[PDB]
Amino acid sequence: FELLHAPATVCGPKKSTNLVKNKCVNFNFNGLTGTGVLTESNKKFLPFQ
Amino acid sequence: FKNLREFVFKNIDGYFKIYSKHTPINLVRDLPQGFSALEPLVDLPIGINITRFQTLLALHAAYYVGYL
Ligand SMILES: *[C@@H]1O[C@H](CO)[C@@H](O)[C@H](O)[C@H]1NC(C)=O
Repeated sequence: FELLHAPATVCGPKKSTNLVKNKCVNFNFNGLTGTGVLTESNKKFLPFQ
Repeated sequence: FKNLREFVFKNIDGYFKIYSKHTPINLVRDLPQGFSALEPLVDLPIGINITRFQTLLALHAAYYVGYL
């Protein structure tokens, strides 16, 4: 396992635990950590955002 | 030549970073004024040290060079 200053590329896939809504849960993601309420939103995200 | 191929090359933290954008133009001898941001980007986790630049061009043309 060789790691460089560049962003890593050989990652390990997890189980993306099923998601829920309207209740306080931990929202830990690939790069985000914390707890909160996850609802549905209609923002206009860019393909690289 | 309506096709404009705007690129950005950068080496930070041991990876080669690139940007691109294709946009029609009208003038070929000078870059026209206007704003169009270069969203696309691809990271290359190489680690290669780069200090010299050579343009690779096919031989059986005009271009501009700037510095950040
Ligand atoms: C080569 O790049 C590394 C990081 O990618 C840097 O630490 C080192 O100083 C660079 N060396 C030269 C000669 O540019």
